[PDB]
Amino acid sequence: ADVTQTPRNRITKTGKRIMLECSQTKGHDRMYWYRQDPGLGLRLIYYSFDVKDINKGEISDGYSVSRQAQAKFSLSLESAIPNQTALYFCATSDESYGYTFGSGTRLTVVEDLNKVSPPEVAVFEPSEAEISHTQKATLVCLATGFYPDHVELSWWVNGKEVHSGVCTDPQPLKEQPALNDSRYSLSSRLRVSATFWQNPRNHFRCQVQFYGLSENDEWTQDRAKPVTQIVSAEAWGRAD
Amino acid sequence: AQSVTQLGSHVSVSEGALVLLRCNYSSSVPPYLFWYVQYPNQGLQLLLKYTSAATLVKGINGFEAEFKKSETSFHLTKPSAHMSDAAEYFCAVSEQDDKIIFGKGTRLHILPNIQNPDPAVYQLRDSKSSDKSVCLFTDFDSQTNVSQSKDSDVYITDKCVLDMRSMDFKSNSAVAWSNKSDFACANAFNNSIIPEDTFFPS
Repeated sequence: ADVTQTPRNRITKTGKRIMLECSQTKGHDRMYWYRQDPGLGLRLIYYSFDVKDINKGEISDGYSVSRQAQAKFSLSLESAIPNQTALYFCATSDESYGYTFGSGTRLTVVEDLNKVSPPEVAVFEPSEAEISHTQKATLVCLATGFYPDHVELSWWVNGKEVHSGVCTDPQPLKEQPALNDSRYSLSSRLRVSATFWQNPRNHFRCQVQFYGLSENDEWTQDRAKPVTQIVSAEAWGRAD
Repeated sequence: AQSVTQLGSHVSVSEGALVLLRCNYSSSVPPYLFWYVQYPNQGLQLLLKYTSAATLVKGINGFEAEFKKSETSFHLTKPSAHMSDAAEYFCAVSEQDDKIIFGKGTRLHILPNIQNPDPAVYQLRDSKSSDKSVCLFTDFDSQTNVSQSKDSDVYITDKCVLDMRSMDFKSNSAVAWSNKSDFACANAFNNSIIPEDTFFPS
């Protein structure tokens, strides 16, 4: 109970068998797999009280499990389908509901790997009219044209990650909402004082970590293979 | 315990006001009850739980909840909402003597106290070019909300609150953009009800 799960992130095509693994060090009899989806909370898939005992939870269809040791509880998607896209959480419990959750597995099931695509990223510079009116300066990052919706955006000032002054959209929007495999777009803002933006020594970078294909995946297109990768964009401060 | 109900997938509270997130249970025998929090990007953290001891249970950070059998409730409260309380909260219940079952969850949105709003629409230019730009609607108070686009080639984000620690300063903003030829920032937020004194530079 350092509960650990693997993998942390995975993208897969439909029709594949996918395995998630939970391990614990405390040897608790009771282990559990849950899935989390927006608006639905954490729904129980399967759970186990010993190496000989498996019990269905509310959403066990499409999944199987194995309790191959006191320490280990494996989850399988038998034949992955897109609606199994979710954050998956394993947990253990003691005899009195003391639960320990693993840190999560973000899994995306896609129908067609040919649609995977890394983002293009651009930084938009603060407006002069903002600087004049407020003595503050807002940078905007735009990540566009990506698929699946499986990214992490962060901001980096003079080489270090910042949280203050940042807001990132909580979910990406669909570029073409009437398509089931629309590409996505995400924006973020970083606001600093005008004085800090005005210093040409200051360097600002938006970093987007994209999750896509692995070295193992086949790629038959001319365009770049859309592998997991970092895409950034940058601007320097400007005396003006 | 058969079930647990949280009402409202998204709820608001004024910065500085009492936080109250509601949870009710269905279980003839009193159950053990739990409130977990989830920060964006993260897993689950226990705030507090009822385990048939104290009826007023006190948790991390000023959180408390009172188990009320006669009204089958375990509402989570904190005396004053901070911007850092923005998170999703889950109430949970023991069931069948072998598991915890989860509520559907409620996201808490904290409306910053904006004493001096300065609503404005600004145009921002791409740092390379490729002479692209975006429009930034910013510095309106929480009586404004931003409506989604009704032109499919114009994209408009939800409002988003940033907290500049360097100046102890919070502000709302939404971003709009398009590749359309006749797109102008003057028109970008025409489908939203904006303040009558929105600044449009210049």
